[PDB]
Amino acid sequence: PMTQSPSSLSISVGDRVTITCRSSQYAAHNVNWYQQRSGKPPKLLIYDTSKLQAGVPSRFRGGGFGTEFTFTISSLQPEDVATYYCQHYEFFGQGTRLEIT
Amino acid sequence: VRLMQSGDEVKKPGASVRLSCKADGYEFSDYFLHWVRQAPGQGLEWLGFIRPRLGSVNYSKRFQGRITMTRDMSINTVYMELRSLTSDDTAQYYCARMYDTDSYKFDSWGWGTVVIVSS
Amino acid sequence: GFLGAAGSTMGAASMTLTVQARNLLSLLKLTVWGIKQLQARVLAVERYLRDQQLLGIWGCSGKLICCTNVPWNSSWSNRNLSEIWDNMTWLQWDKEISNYTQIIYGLLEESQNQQEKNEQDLL
Amino acid sequence: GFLGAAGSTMGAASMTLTVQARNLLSLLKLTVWGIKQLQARVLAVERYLRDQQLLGIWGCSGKLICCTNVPWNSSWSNRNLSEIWDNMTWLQWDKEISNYTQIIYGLLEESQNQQEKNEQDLL
Amino acid sequence: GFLGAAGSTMGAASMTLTVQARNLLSLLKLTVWGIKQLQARVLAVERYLRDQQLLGIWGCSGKLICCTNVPWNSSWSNRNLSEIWDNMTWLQWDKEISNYTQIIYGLLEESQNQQEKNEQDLL
Amino acid sequence: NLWVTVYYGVPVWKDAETTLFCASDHNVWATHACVPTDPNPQEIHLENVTEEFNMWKNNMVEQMHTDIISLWDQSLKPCVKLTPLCVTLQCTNVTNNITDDMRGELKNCSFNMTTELRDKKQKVYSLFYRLDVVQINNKEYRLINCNTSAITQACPKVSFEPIPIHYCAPAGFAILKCKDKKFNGTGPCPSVSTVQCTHGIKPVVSTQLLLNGSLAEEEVMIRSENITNNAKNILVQFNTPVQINCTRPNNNTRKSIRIGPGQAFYATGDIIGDIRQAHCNVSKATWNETLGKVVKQLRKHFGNNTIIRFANSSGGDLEVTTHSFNCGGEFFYCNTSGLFNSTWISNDSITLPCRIKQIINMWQRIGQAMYAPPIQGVIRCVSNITGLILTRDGGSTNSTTETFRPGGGDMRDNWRSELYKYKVVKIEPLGVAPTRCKRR
Amino acid sequence: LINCNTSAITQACPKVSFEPIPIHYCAPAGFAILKCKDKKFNGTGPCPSVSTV
Amino acid sequence: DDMRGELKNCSFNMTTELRDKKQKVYSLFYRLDVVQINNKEYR
Ligand SMILES: *[C@@H]1O[C@H](CO)[C@@H](O[C@@H]2O[C@H](CO)[C@@H](O[C@@H]3O[C@H](CO[C@H]4O[C@H](CO)[C@@H](O)[C@H](O)[C@@H]4O)[C@@H](O)[C@H](O[C@H]4O[C@H](CO)[C@@H](O)[C@H](O)[C@@H]4O[C@H]4O[C@H](CO)[C@@H](O)[C@H](O)[C@@H]4O)[C@@H]3O)[C@H](O)[C@H]2NC(C)=O)[C@H](O)[C@H]1NC(C)=O
Ligand SMILES: *[C@@H]1O[C@H](CO)[C@@H](O[C@@H]2O[C@H](CO)[C@@H](O[C@@H]3O[C@H](CO[C@H]4O[C@H](CO)[C@@H](O)[C@H](O)[C@@H]4O)[C@@H](O)[C@H](O[C@H]4O[C@H](CO)[C@@H](O)[C@H](O)[C@@H]4O)[C@@H]3O)[C@H](O)[C@H]2NC(C)=O)[C@H](O)[C@H]1NC(C)=O
Ligand SMILES: *[C@@H]1O[C@H](CO)[C@@H](O[C@@H]2O[C@H](CO)[C@@H](O[C@@H]3O[C@H](CO[C@H]4O[C@H](CO)[C@@H](O)[C@H](O)[C@@H]4O)[C@@H](O)[C@H](O)[C@@H]3O)[C@H](O)[C@H]2NC(C)=O)[C@H](O)[C@H]1NC(C)=O
Ligand SMILES: *[C@@H]1O[C@H](CO)[C@@H](O[C@@H]2O[C@H](CO)[C@@H](O[C@@H]3O[C@H](CO)[C@@H](O)[C@H](O)[C@@H]3O)[C@H](O)[C@H]2NC(C)=O)[C@H](O)[C@H]1NC(C)=O
Ligand SMILES: *[C@@H]1O[C@H](CO)[C@@H](O[C@@H]2O[C@H](CO)[C@@H](O)[C@H](O)[C@H]2NC(C)=O)[C@H](O)[C@H]1NC(C)=O
Ligand SMILES: *[C@@H]1O[C@H](CO)[C@@H](O[C@@H]2O[C@H](CO)[C@@H](O)[C@H](O)[C@H]2NC(C)=O)[C@H](O)[C@H]1NC(C)=O
Ligand SMILES: *[C@@H]1O[C@H](CO)[C@@H](O[C@@H]2O[C@H](CO)[C@@H](O)[C@H](O)[C@H]2NC(C)=O)[C@H](O)[C@H]1NC(C)=O
Ligand SMILES: *[C@@H]1O[C@H](CO)[C@@H](O[C@@H]2O[C@H](CO)[C@@H](O)[C@H](O)[C@H]2NC(C)=O)[C@H](O)[C@H]1NC(C)=O
Ligand SMILES: *[C@@H]1O[C@H](CO)[C@@H](O[C@@H]2O[C@H](CO)[C@@H](O)[C@H](O)[C@H]2NC(C)=O)[C@H](O)[C@H]1NC(C)=O
Ligand SMILES: *[C@@H]1O[C@H](CO)[C@@H](O[C@@H]2O[C@H](CO)[C@@H](O)[C@H](O)[C@H]2NC(C)=O)[C@H](O)[C@H]1NC(C)=O
Ligand SMILES: *[C@@H]1O[C@H](CO)[C@@H](O[C@@H]2O[C@H](CO)[C@@H](O)[C@H](O)[C@H]2NC(C)=O)[C@H](O)[C@H]1NC(C)=O
Ligand SMILES: *[C@@H]1O[C@H](CO)[C@@H](O)[C@H](O)[C@H]1NC(C)=O
Ligand SMILES: *[C@@H]1O[C@H](CO)[C@@H](O)[C@H](O)[C@H]1NC(C)=O
Ligand SMILES: *[C@@H]1O[C@H](CO)[C@@H](O)[C@H](O)[C@H]1NC(C)=O
Ligand SMILES: *[C@@H]1O[C@H](CO)[C@@H](O)[C@H](O)[C@H]1NC(C)=O
Ligand SMILES: *[C@@H]1O[C@H](CO)[C@@H](O)[C@H](O)[C@H]1NC(C)=O
Ligand SMILES: *[C@@H]1O[C@H](CO)[C@@H](O)[C@H](O)[C@H]1NC(C)=O
Repeated sequence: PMTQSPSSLSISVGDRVTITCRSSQYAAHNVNWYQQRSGKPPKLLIYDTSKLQAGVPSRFRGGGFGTEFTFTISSLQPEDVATYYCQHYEFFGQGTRLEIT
Repeated sequence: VRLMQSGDEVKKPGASVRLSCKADGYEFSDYFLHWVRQAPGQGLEWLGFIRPRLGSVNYSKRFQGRITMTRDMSINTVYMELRSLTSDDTAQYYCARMYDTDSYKFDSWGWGTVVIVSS
Repeated sequence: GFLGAAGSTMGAASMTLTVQARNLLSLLKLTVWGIKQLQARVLAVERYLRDQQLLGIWGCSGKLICCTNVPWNSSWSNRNLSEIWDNMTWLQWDKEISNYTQIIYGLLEESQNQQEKNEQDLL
Repeated sequence: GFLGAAGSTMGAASMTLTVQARNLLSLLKLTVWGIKQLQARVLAVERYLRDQQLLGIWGCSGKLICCTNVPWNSSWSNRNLSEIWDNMTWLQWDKEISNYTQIIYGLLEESQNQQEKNEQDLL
Repeated sequence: GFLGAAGSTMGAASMTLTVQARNLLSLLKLTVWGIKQLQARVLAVERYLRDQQLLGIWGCSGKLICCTNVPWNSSWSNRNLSEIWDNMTWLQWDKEISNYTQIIYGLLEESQNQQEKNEQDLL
Repeated sequence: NLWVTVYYGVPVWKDAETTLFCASDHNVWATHACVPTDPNPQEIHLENVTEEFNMWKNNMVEQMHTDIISLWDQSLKPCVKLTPLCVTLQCTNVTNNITDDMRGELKNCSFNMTTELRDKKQKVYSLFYRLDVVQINNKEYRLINCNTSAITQACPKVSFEPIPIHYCAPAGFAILKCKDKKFNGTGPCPSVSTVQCTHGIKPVVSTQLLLNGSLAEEEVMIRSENITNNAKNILVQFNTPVQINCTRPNNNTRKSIRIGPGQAFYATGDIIGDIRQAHCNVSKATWNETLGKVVKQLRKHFGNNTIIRFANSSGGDLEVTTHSFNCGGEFFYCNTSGLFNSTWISNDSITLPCRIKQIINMWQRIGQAMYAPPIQGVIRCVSNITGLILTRDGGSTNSTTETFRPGGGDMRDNWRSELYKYKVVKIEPLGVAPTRCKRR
Repeated sequence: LINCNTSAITQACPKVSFEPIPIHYCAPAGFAILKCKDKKFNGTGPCPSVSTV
Repeated sequence: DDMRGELKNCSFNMTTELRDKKQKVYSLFYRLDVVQINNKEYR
């Protein structure tokens, strides 16, 4: 299972954000990140913690290989307000809510 | 690739609900289909997946016995039936499509079907 | 590159040969395209093998430029060497020797055999 | 036997080459197995022919070990000869030089052509 | 012409070899005759390639008559050279030696490799 | 002074893909068309070599799958198309000498066929298993694969027995075999041996239990691309074989029907004697010992103190819910709930009631059915369960128990248990190396 | 029709001709065909007069 | 006015998946794909 942290954080537009994804079992690189807009179905941005799915802007990036994974969006935008979910195999993680300060 | 689900449902406690998920735009034999439920204000939870190729299923240990997934190749749909509904099953159920067996990649998700279980 | 010296002078064309020598050779489903590809591969292989066999019969295998001990009858060509190698290319040279080529090959192989036998006599 | 010296030292592996050199080449019914056998035969023939053509372009046809006149830029490999030929085999050698092969090949053929022309000048 | 010296003496047959050496190699529709022709072409190509590979392994590529440094055990044949090369042809010669061929071939290749290594030592 | 030197024949290879032909020592698989393998196979052991094998990314398995499908199609092509059979059958239930386990499983269906004459009909009866007929709303039934695919009768002179086939790479290619007896299936293999042909792989078609396979040597092996992943089948290879006895006690009689010029349809006549359910028998003690051995080698990836539970298949078609196989010319679908009904915490035979189908939709291809003709007499079979194809249930609740249920269906997993140790490589006999020599 | 209970009849195709056109069986390269020119050759045994073709 | 009679609503009997049962089904055929036989009868 995942221990994605923090629960939420207030971030100004254009600021760099980081979301740790401390896992409980060896996940290697098979960790993906989903962006769920409020109400809309979740949308997948990063798979294998490095590669970027087509149609997703390059501002999104990921890292980590062991039991710790990081998610960064570099320059935040008003359309980046959503919830972000870790996903190793079947298990998802507690979401991270982005709030504009 | 488009995955259109069924219509928002309301069931009494103890009843069984059969959600559907029609998939089009891709060959309905190569990619597994998962059912991911989300409680209101809670994180995503995985229910189980089905291989449309031969109907092989694999359910989560929490929802095992109460859930059963089938497929219709001609109609091109995946059906999920949940039995013995209780109060906390009020949720939005999604059907995702795994791209590759390794590195579970839920490319396309359905619109969502809220099942409301209440008296 | 390939066939670049086609219009170049006889000597300059003879200077470069590897660039157009490598390109003489380079699942299976029996569809329309698969059978055509198989025929193309077999044809290329057999043409290269025929050319190499002709080269090796004359004792010139592995040599792009190989000399021979056979004489050259003046009937084949009375043109001087300077104009042949300085004001003329390989195409018209083949054109004005073509019908003679067929006999020269024979002389070639004969000489080789004789030479080979001579070697077996000397060594 | 075949590929027996794969883990053996560079010099020892270079000593024995015929045992793994013979095995590089060795009715028709259009069934599932027949087409596979035909493809296998054609593939083996064309691979052997490509290898022999590359050998013969560099003036090394018929020679398992052939020397060349081109220089070796130290950027390709700075490792000493003793450790190369005494504490290491051919596989890891191929891995570290696989990216400089093409240019080397070109140099090879160029020298041969130059070398060939020189005999045509001298002989 | 082709195979004309089959009944001729060993020396006379050895004198002429090119005439029966050239003839060792010389759209697609998968009909009966098309598939038979494709099989024939592939078979001829692979047989010629096998023969040339065997010749080149022994360091005799491009030479119809090639000598070797390996010894000849008297158990293979005690017949004198004069009668072998003057009162008998190639067929019955092949009949009485066909069961010593393989080992001979091995000796051949071994010598070549040794010789090649010696050359790499000397040059 | 140092210069280049080219060596031909150096032992250098790179992983590649090519066509591997067949060698063997009528049949559906064209074993006769295969080249004769050498009586004494030649295998060269390699010293001090490490190669990275990957059974799940192997290409030889895909080529084998394609070859088996192609052989099946080419064996089914020149034989009787059963399009006239897709007609309204008037069926009853057979009740003459049927036990309690086969109540209504067979149907006595009488129907009109075209005879050898175009303008004349023919009222003929036959016996169809309940799985091969669907009701239309004596009653009216129709063959199950009449609204999806065209049935081609399995051709009576061909045999389905898996004759071993050797996959030989062409000249210029070699096959590296991983002789390491502790090779889990994905990673470096210290002990690599070069070969030209495979060890006579039997094209055995089965779903839940690997039959007549190649066994491990040292202990039972658990292979999986990702044990943590729940979408990856877990292959289990036994070190000792577990015998399974298969039987169809019915004494079937084959009856020929002329449905056209030359074309003949082989139906099931009246069964002579007593009608009894086809069944399997596996030694209880041997199966329990093998399951214990599997659990012992299965706790390594999940740690000690964990509960290992084997339950039956969770759902799907009849191919994945039941152990499906083919022997004696007949296809059995055996309910293996008795085998996987155990929990493990840190003479008697398990009898499996099997069902028989004649409309076989092999290779999960919707559009090409297949009618296996009845086999005369009583069919008995003896096989070894070489391995299992398990699947781990997903999710993670408070309990630490793990439940493994039989899987299958994808024959690539079936043929990956024989090609796991093999890899195909292309030789690169040209190599450049420093030397102090120059041409004169 | 006599062949209605044993085989399926395929009509002989009207544009094709059954006249036997002579065909020459040529061996591939690397092979030869020995023809026995002995005019008293009964069919099984040695042939003193052999000609390659 | 430009497509007066160019399309034909043709109803006809087809064999169904069952050999002994028929099926009365309609379709739309362009005028160039049907010729009259001498609603009317076309083929
Ligand atoms: C794992 O591996 C095992 C062993 O390799 C395998 O078990 C074997 O299965 C095969 C299935 O084909 C069995 O072969 C059949 O055996 C029966 C019985 O054989 C015994 O009895 C006969 C006399 O009745 C003896 O002569 C014989 O030596 C045995 O003692 C045979 O009756 C079968 O013959 C028919 O099929 C052959 C192949 O098609 C034909 O060549 C033969 O002529 C028969 O067909 C014809 O005759 C029929 C009756 O007249 C007729 O109805 C047909 O239409 C046709 O005209 C066949 O040989 C073999 O015995 C099994 N061996 C053991 C030890 O059990 C497992 O199946 C395998 N598991 C898998 C693959 O999952
Ligand atoms: C793996 O192992 C499990 C072990 O339980 C099997 O589950 C059993 O499957 C059988 C076969 O389907 C079930 O038997 C059927 O029961 C039906 C009624 O079930 C009701 O009650 C159960 C709880 O007891 C509920 O879960 C269920 O939803 C129903 O409310 C009957 O209607 C069926 O009758 C049919 O067969 C009989 C046979 O004689 C005929 O007479 C009838 O006319 C009709 O055709 C049938 O009896 C059984 O209930 C299941 N058990 C449980 C606990 O659920 C799995 O099937 C097995 N999976 C495999 C082998 O793949
Ligand atoms: C089958 O055998 C394989 C080889 O033994 C197994 O692969 C190894 O599995 C172990 C345990 O699962 C892994 O150990 C972990 O290693 C990481 C560090 O990762 C290292 O390897 C990766 C490979 O990409 C590399 O990129 C990193 O830089 C590291 O060098 C540790 O952080 C963990 O704590 C743990 O020790 C091995 O990494 C892994 N190796 C390889 C090459 O995959 C495989 O798991 C076996 N499969 C089964 C089903 O048993
Ligand atoms: C070919 O014919 C078969 C048999 O008639 C078809 O399978 C059947 O398809 C129907 C739907 O058209 C299924 O009905 C459904 O049953 C479920 C319960 O299982 C019920 O909840 C639904 O409301 C619906 O009524 C039926 O179950 C199914 N039968 C089997 C044995 O699978 C098949 O679809 C046809 N092929 C086609 C149309 O391409
Ligand atoms: C299946 O049904 C057929 C036809 O009803 C049975 O065959 C006939 O059974 C009657 C019984 O009175 C006999 O008189 C006939 O001689 C049988 N043959 C024919 C061609 O009519 C057959 O016995 C049934 N099979 C069962 C019940 O297993
Ligand atoms: C075979 O065809 C015959 C003739 O079409 C069927 O017999 C008819 O069945 C219908 C429906 O029950 C009756 O209305 C007719 O009176 C019957 N005619 C005759 C001459 O019997 C017969 O049922 C068909 N066979 C089967 C098994 O259905
Ligand atoms: C499979 O096992 C069953 C049960 O152990 C065997 O059933 C017995 O079979 C014998 C032989 O016909 C009968 O005399 C007994 O009455 C049967 N007993 C029961 C309880 O069924 C069966 O023979 C075995 N068959 C195979 C092929 O292994
Ligand atoms: C499966 O069947 C085989 C025989 O087909 C059984 O093994 C033989 O059993 C007989 C009878 O006791 C012995 O005489 C033989 O010594 C046994 N071994 C053989 C023939 O190799 C076997 O026990 C059965 N397995 C089951 C029922 O699980
Ligand atoms: C597979 O076999 C198991 C046990 O051998 C069957 O389970 C029994 O099914 C019957 C039929 O409904 C029930 O009456 C019993 O209560 C069940 N017992 C147990 C322990 O599960 C199962 O139904 C079979 N599955 C099939 C035939 O599809
Ligand atoms: C072509 O003709 C068919 C005749 O069946 C028309 O389809 C029917 O039209 C009637 C009109 O009253 C409807 O009641 C039916 O429901 C229709 N369907 C069937 C199956 O009968 C069809 O509309 C015509 N198409 C045209 C004129 O474009
Ligand atoms: C489909 O077949 C039916 C029956 O063969 C046709 O209906 C018949 O039409 C003829 C011609 O007018 C009548 O004499 C019969 O009385 C009709 N029989 C029945 C049962 O209706 C029908 O016309 C066919 N369909 C089409 C489109 O031609
Ligand atoms: C899954 O397997 C692949 C290939 O063997 C490997 O690269 C990856 O690290 C594995 N992941 C886990 C979580 O075991
Ligand atoms: C025939 O068997 C079926 C089950 O396949 C059953 O539903 C039906 O009632 C039976 N009819 C009888 C016994 O008359
Ligand atoms: C699990 O227990 C076995 C003994 O049954 C032991 O050999 C092994 O080291 C244990 N594994 C652990 C403690 O991780
Ligand atoms: C099956 O029936 C045939 C013919 O009656 C008989 O010869 C044979 O012995 C029977 N087999 C069994 C196992 O009863
Ligand atoms: C596998 O089964 C066959 C046939 O029953 C048998 O001959 C063979 O010995 C079995 N395998 C082993 C390892 O015993
Ligand atoms: C139907 O259309 C055709 C032209 O395709 C025409 O000749 C005929 O008169 C029309 N029949 C009517 C309008 O009744």
